[PDB]
Amino acid sequence: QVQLQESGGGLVQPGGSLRLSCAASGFTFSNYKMNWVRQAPGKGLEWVSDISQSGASISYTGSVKGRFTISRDNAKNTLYLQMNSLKPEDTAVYYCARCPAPFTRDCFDVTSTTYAYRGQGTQVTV
Amino acid sequence: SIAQARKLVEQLKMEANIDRIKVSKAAADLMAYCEAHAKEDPLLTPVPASENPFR
Amino acid sequence: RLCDVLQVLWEEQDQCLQELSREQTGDLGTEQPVPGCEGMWDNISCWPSSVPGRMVEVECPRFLRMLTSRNGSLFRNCTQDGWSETFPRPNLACGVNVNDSSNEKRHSYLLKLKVMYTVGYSSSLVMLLVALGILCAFRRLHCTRNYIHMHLFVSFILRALSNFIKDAVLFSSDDVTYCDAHRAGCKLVMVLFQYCIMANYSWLLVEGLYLHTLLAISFFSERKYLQGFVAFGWGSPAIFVALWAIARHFLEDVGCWDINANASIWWIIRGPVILSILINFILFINILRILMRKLRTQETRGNEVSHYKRLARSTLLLIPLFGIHYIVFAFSPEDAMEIQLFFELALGSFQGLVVAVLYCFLNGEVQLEVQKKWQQWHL
Amino acid sequence: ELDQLRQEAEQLKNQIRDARKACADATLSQITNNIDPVGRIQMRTRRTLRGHLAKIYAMHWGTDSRLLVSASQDGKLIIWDSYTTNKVHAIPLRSSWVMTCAYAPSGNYVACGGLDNICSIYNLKTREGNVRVSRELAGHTGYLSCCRFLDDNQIVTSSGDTTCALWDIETGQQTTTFTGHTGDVMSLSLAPDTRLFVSGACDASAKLWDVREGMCRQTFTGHESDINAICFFPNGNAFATGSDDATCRLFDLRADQELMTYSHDNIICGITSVSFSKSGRLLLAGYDDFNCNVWDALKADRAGVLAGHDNRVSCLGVTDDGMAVATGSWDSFLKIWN
Amino acid sequence: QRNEEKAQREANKKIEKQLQKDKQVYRATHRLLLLGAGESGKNTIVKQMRSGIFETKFQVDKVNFHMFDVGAQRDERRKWIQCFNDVTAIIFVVASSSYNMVIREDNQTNRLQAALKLFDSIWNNKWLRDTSVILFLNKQDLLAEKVLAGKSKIEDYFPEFARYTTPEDATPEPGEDPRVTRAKYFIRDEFLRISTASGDGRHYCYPHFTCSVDTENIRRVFNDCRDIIQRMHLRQYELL
Amino acid sequence: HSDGTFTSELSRLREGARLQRLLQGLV
Repeated sequence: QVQLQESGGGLVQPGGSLRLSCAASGFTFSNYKMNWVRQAPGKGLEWVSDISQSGASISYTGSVKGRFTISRDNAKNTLYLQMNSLKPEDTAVYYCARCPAPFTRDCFDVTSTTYAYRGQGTQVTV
Repeated sequence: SIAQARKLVEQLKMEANIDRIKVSKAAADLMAYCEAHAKEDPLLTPVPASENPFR
Repeated sequence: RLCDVLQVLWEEQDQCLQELSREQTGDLGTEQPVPGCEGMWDNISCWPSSVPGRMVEVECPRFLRMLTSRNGSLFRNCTQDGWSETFPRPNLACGVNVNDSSNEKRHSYLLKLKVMYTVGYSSSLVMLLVALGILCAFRRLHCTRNYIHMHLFVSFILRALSNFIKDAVLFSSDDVTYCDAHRAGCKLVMVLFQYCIMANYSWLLVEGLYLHTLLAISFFSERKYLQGFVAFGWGSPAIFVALWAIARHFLEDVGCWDINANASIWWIIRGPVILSILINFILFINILRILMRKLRTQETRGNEVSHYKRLARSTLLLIPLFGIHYIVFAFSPEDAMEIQLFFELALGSFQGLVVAVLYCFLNGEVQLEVQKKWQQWHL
Repeated sequence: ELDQLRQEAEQLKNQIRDARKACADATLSQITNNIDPVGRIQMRTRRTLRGHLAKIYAMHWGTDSRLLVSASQDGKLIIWDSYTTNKVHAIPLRSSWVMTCAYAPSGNYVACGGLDNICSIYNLKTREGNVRVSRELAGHTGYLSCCRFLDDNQIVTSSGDTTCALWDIETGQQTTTFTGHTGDVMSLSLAPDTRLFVSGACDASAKLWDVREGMCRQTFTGHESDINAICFFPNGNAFATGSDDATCRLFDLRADQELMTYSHDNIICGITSVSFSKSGRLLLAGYDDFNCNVWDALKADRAGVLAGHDNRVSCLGVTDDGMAVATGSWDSFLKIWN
Repeated sequence: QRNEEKAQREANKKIEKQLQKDKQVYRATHRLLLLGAGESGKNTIVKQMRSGIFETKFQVDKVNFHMFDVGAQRDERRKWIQCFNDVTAIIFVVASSSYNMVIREDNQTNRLQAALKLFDSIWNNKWLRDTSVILFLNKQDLLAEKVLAGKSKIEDYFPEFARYTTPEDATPEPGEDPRVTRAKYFIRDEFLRISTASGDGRHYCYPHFTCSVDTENIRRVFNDCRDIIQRMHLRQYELL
Repeated sequence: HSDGTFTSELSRLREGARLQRLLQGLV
């Protein structure tokens, strides 16, 4: 059974720092590109960051660049998002999302409503 | 969703209430079935060219 | 003409054979300038047998009589007592005596080129028969690019086969085979030789036309005009050779049709072939300009060097498939016939092998399909 | 609350996971370790069916096993006589994006559907003698992924709308609707009795459905990615599944957990299709690498490889008699292997 | 019975004659997939050219083009998009002015970033690797209004824009401001970065600054499909 | 074409040789 459980979210002051962790089970974590997506209240899911299977290739959305860091540990099966210089616009539910298929360059549907391979999320408030 | 969660829980209760069998019994039955029909399997048991409609 | 002259001499000998029953026997004893004993119709052009025998009127053969500066002035007398026989070398000797050393080297140069072209056509034929089979054998390879290629390969095989048959019929022996034997057969093989050469030129142009239409004409992939291209490839040479044959039979019908004495009649074959070479050169240049436009609007800024290597590789692949090498000596002076015969025939004979290697042996798809089938054998 | 239901669902999930682990006394591999291995299996390409202009998406064998219907994205449905290679019928389709096709057990009717979101039924035995669409089923909100006739009047379908639905062909209306899956349903397979059916979706889960009841009796998990294919074992008590994770798993119904796993380090491509041989000893799987792997179902060994396609193998079918296997590919060709 | 065998042989030949006609009409037609978000302007572009999948038939100078729009399908495209692996080109329509946070457009903080992710997933898909994309940067009229007004700054959602300089091939429109040119060219350069990274010559990207009412949209697609067919014939001959 | 020119040139020469041998025979 594919399971992704987020943790580390909570209430922070503007300018504060959080570290979100996603624990993964039920699949080979190293074979899949991982993503962090977020749903701000009254808004649709938005892509925040992605990390390649090795961790070598990393991408971020323009709004969070230079304030957010994405890291993965293959042995721990864990995905991490370090959020620094947090702003009120960063208030959202954060969901770590696995890409659908392994070994594939493309990643589709991670921000889609009702995506199977996505965790229940962790609300972050600034 | 609260309606969806109240729907998923009710389904899990039904799946938990099923009666199972030992994997050894399940695996013995598959083996017995395969061994009962091995002669009748033309792919496991190739047949003469004369019998083959294809060749 | 060896045959016209030989006959003139045979006609002069039949003229001699008419007077053979001279009935002058018995006056050969009394001393005379000539007693009419002359009977060397073979040794002389013919024996006049005139009693005075002051000169032999025939002298050199009637066809060569105009060429020879003098007429007669030579007396041959078979007399114990009388005038003394005079031989041609002593009298005039025509011009045969002239060594005529000039052009002996050219006679040898052509014989050497024939061996070089024989190996070029043979090598091409062996590699083109193994290329036509690979393309025909695999269904995956079948496409309208392959079918056009298939007809080109066959046109080369006929060009290569025609030459070998022509050489055997005309140059096999020093004695003239087909001198009067099977003249209609020597002419028929010449007609096939002319058609097979022109068919290869027509197919080289069709290769240019198809690729040019694929690129220049927007969405030109009907696959319906393929029969029209096939009809042009075989039909257009047939019309030109037939008009040459009509003229060769109607006019300049001298011996076998091998020698092109009439320049105007030759232009019925040479002119269409030259035009095919000019057209294929222009299409080849236009295909390269279209290709560079694709090269320049790609790789972004790209690299001048990288674009030129793509251009150089694509130009080199096209030259064998269109026959662009025929442009170098087309419109050349007749003083560079020795270099042109060498470039077009000695090295040109190998163009059927180069085409086959580039578009089959080195074609990536062919390499993939041969490999996959060999893996099944390898299993 | 939503959290109380969530922790309650997690409680039930762990309870099911303990109950199923209490039945794992011995693996199917250990039980079958002492039987003779199948050994190398060599199947030659007897018939190659040519005529489709675009990629084949689906194929179904007739019950007689002498005929087969293929479905292609050139907008054509083709009926073939596998014994002569003769085409019996070529059916032009209203929508070119067909993703599935089905032959009726009677063989009187066939069915196709795709991105149109419609299951179209064609009659093959009209009084006029011309194949005509006889019923269009329009309820589904997403593409048609798979269909199978229970009989001439009943047919089950699966959609990208996350649901399956029994249909009454005469009324054109859904008798019952199965909505358990959360991802696009990709495949279904009817049990030999036809009382139950299994379905594979893009949620890495397979569901067992009671046709008359419309309820999901059992759910089976363990695939890492989307389930692309599913097929029942010929006795009706187990089924096999093929996923995008380059793995095939055999799931037992009474045991409620997968007995066997078919995988190899060299295979890193998803599976498109799975079928069993008549005895069930052999599991055939189509791959994205253009090759079909024949597996020993009992020992999870690769017995043989079918390698004759130049494009992704889209669908596989074994004849009812068990004499032949058909394979359909994106290369526009169907190959029959003995 | 030989009577059954000769009948089946005749039936097969009647079908083969019909399939030869079908091949001529199928191979002569160019199939297009139109992809776009709700607020891309694809629907207006479709309306100008003019069902679980919608189809539009239009012709350009004797050449038939068949265009397909999704219609009623779920937002998950990983399975359905594989069906369009044989289309001539995928016309992706992107609203250029959707870089800021807008509740109206899908309630999305960045619609352009979502369009960039979709484009990168389509360009890098194994099945779509040989399929060329015609990028339609639609809604350029609105982008000029937003960039000239200056209330919402692209650099807020695209920090690289602050260091961005308009290239030497800017080819600005008559009377166009430098600010609009730098904006639209940055928008185009974002997509070009994805396409240049993995194209490998198998497929090509054709960017175009478009508007929903532009009459040139049909001619642009014709020219792109003509260049795609040319490159596909060049590749077969190995001329590239 | 070159093949026709080559065949015309070698036939014309062979004949000028076959005529020269014939004159060598007669004289």
